Amino acid sequence: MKQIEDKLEEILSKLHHICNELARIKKLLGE
Amino acid sequence: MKQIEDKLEEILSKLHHICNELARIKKLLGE
Amino acid sequence: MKQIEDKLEEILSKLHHICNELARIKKLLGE
Amino acid sequence: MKQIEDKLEEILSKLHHICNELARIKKLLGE
Repeated sequence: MKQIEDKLEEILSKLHHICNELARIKKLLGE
Repeated sequence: MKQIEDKLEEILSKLHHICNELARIKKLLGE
Repeated sequence: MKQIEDKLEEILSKLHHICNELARIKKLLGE
Repeated sequence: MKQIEDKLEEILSKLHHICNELARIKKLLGE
């Protein structure tokens, strides 16, 4: 269960790179 | 194209909301 | 904790609409 | 544009992998 709670944070971090990346996509699509 | 952008903006907003959801399950479990 | 385990599934389902939607975007970007 | 598509394909593959990650935390907790 700190097993769980720390995978959950790794998932968080990856979800944030993802959001960074859709936003950058969105920025290109826009130029 | 304004419609691809609008979707991307809306995907991001559903991401961010899942990110909040998840950080809170992280909260809980750390209890 | 079935509280937790069922939010986790709602999150799953939303992550799947998301993937459906990036793929459809990707399909438009491609025509 | 082939590069937007390639990214989108790669975001989706990181999603799908988070989806698997999460369904398994769901597994665990249902124990």
